[PDB]
Amino acid sequence: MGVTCVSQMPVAEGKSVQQTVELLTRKLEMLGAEKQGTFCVDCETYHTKLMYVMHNSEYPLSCFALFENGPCLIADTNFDVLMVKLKGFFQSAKASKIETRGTRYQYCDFLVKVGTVTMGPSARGISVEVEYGPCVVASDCWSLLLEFLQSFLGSHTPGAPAVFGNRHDAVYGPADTMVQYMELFNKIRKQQQ
Amino acid sequence: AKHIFLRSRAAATIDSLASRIEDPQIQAHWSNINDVYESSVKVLITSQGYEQICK
Amino acid sequence: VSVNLEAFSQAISAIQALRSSVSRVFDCLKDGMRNKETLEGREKAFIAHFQDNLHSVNRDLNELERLSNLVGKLYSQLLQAYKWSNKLQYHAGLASGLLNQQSLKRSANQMLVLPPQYVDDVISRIDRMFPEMSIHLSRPNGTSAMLLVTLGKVLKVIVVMRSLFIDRTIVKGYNENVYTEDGKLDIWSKSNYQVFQKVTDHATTALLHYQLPQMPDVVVRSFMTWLRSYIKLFQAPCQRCGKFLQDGLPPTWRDFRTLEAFHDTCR
Ligand SMILES: [Zn+2]
Repeated sequence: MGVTCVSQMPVAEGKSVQQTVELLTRKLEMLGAEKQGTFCVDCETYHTKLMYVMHNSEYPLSCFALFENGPCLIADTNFDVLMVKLKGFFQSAKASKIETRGTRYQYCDFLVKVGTVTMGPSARGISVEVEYGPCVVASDCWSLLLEFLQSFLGSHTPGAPAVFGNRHDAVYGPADTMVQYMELFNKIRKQQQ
Repeated sequence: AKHIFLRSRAAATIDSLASRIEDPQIQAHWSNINDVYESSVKVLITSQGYEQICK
Repeated sequence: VSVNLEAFSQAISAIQALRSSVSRVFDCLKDGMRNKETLEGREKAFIAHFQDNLHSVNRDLNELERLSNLVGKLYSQLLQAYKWSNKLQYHAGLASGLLNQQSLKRSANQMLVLPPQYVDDVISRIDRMFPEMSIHLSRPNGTSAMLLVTLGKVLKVIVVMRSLFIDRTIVKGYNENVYTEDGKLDIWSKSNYQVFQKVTDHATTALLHYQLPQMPDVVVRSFMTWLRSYIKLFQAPCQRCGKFLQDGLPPTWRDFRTLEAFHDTCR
């Protein structure tokens, strides 16, 4: 929907995973941003062809079903009912609970989803996500998001997202941000630790 | 009821303005098309002789 | 082509300036001396002017070749009746004058009906260019025309007229139902966005700014020309404060007669 930037920043030699998260939240409170609640993105893989059957708490009705690289079905509940019936064409492939859990913040129609990355129970990362509401068209407001990133991150300021290479002049889609989230999951699942 | 009463109260204020103050001139005009809750009205307090300059 | 025919002007002036300047170099050194009281005010000025005129010749020579680099490259009786029509175009500009729009109006106090097809002919004149925007004229309620305008992939605007004059204008984004559930155009609502509600006030101030007592066509044309600058929104930083966000707000306010994005604090 709105243009989103997704990245990781590590512990960065300060205490623990959540210490830098609390530093970012107290920086945002110095700016003075109000909250809108929490958020969590959960993933789960399937295979016979890797099926990413995956969910987000921002849109719980949106059940994302992706290939490894093909089309994405942002489908409803009855698709999840149909998905159970195969069980031989597409095996369960359990133990894929790579999730991002955190809170959302608002500052004058600006939204931030900030939290930590866990492999189920054990947290081994920090997810950083910035976004803006009325960003309809993509690749036209990246100066705004870059300014917002350098405003309060300081170190570990990211840039040039992977879906920005998917250049098109239409409306930015939630699939782009979602793609960014699964690329984030691919970035974090390699190190484990 | 609150919309009607608030329009009546605004009318009372502008009638107090008209009766109390006739010095420059008073003009009140209303939109011919209106909503159930919100309205849009035009209030003009402009001098007696040279209104076409002070725009 | 005229780019070379006007770039040749600097060189054809520069060579004659070279001739004049070398003539000055000759005769000023040939003039002898003008002491003007003290000698130190002359003999120290001797080397000053001798450097001055020689360096003027040198800089004229030097700026000759940068102009030379950029440049590139019945018999005569009926030719006379050709260019007079072309100078009649200048004759059209002879009686123009710079007085233009500005007048010396006093108070207008002493001591109508037009068809909607005329409004359609008005709206057909300016919709023919700017293909990135669209106009959809409709009158589902009376003879008054309210119009749907889409702006590329950015904005959806409802523009209500009445009595051939301006009634109202409300702007929203690109991913909202500007119609109602019945399908008619929405009349009374809100844009549900802080920036959009903030700039609707600027639109209301702008419609009361363009004031023509007889000629509302140029009023609405200047209005839509002003609106055309708003397809650059969220893409151009502010002209005085550098950054986009002033208290989180990008520059939006285009000044009257000088269209550039500002804020209320940024004026
Ligand atoms: Zn500014």
